[PDB]
Amino acid sequence: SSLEGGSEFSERIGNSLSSFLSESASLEVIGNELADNIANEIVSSLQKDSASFLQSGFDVKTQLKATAKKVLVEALKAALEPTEKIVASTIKPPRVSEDAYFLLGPVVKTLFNKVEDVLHKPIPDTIWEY
Amino acid sequence: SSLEGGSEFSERIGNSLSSFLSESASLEVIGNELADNIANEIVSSLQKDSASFLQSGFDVKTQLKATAKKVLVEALKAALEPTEKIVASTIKPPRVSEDAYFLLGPVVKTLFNKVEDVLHKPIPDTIWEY
Ligand code: NA
Ligand code: NA
Repeated sequence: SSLEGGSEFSERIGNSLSSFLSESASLEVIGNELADNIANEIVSSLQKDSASFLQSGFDVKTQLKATAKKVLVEALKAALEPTEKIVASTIKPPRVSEDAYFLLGPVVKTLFNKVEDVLHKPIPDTIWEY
Repeated sequence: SSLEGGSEFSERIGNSLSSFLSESASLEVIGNELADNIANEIVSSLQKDSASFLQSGFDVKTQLKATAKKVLVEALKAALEPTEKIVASTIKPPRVSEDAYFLLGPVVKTLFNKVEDVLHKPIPDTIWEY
């Protein structure tokens, strides 16, 4: 189970991310071409490792790509609320002065509300209610 | 191209993360069951989406999981340095009060160094500079 062009796959990841600084590249564009890299590499490497998969259905291979990419997306969205729960658990009083949370909480709620909108997974603002 | 038990896949993710606070669970453990979640869900969802792949049989499907998991790990390692370079670029003065970076910088270098150690990818702390 070795990857097809693993050394070259690692470079493509760096470039996708490096293009945020080297070019003005939307966070959302990079997310998409990272999933393309990962999904593509999974199909490349499976063709290499399975004679039987190579034998099959270029239809199957485009579907594997589409599925793997969809999974990555849905995985990241699934991680957002538990993450907020973790963050909110760390900054909620007594861990922070409740007067201090009056200021801090809305800052983080706002920060994560940006992520909620970029990832199109809106989450209740009640997590931060206290 | 729908996922197999999408609502239930979202839950396995949360539990993997929620176990960071409860159980005081190892970071290496949580990251691993995350790649197993994703790798497993890719195989599950392709059984659902493609008729022939459901027909392909066990030899191929376990290889897919192995490959998918491997691709995820290598993707993370290739992304860590370019990611640090992005984070550092974003929070380095003037972007932040340089007195504020004095407090903030060492927190995130340590934060990222936790990840460096788990994945056996050390990166110079020089990236956080002045
Ligand atoms: Na929200
Ligand atoms: Na380091």
